[PDB]
Amino acid sequence: CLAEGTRIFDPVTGTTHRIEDVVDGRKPIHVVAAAKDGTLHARPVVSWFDQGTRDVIGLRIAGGAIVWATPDHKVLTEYGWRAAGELRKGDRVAVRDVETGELRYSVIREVLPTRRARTYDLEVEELHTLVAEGVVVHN
Ligand SMILES: [Zn+2]
Repeated sequence: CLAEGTRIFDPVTGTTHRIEDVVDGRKPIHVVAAAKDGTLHARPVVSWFDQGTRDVIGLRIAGGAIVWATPDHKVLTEYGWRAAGELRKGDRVAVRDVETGELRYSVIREVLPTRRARTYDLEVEELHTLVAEGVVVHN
């Protein structure tokens, strides 16, 4: 699950949303989703989940973005899917280049300590993946 404050970019409108607002309003936005071959596509959100308060850890990515997610949340890495809690400084996660919109890899600059936080989940049509804080994560 992703924490309150997580930014979700809609590739159709160009608007960046905070996940808690997408869930609370059940907003029918589109997000960027990664397909099997690693290409990125625009897909609509089809389910919204308010997962309550849970433990979340943080991953600071090259570029400044910090994604907070439960340690079990799966992240797409150079080595495939891996739980966020297993990642360490130096590991590379798949990301969406903000300028080109293409898939690339970014180094995790830092792992932040666990804390309690409101968490959410979004279901993305067909691809079951989504870009959050620029990082390709599991949906
Ligand atoms: Zn799914």
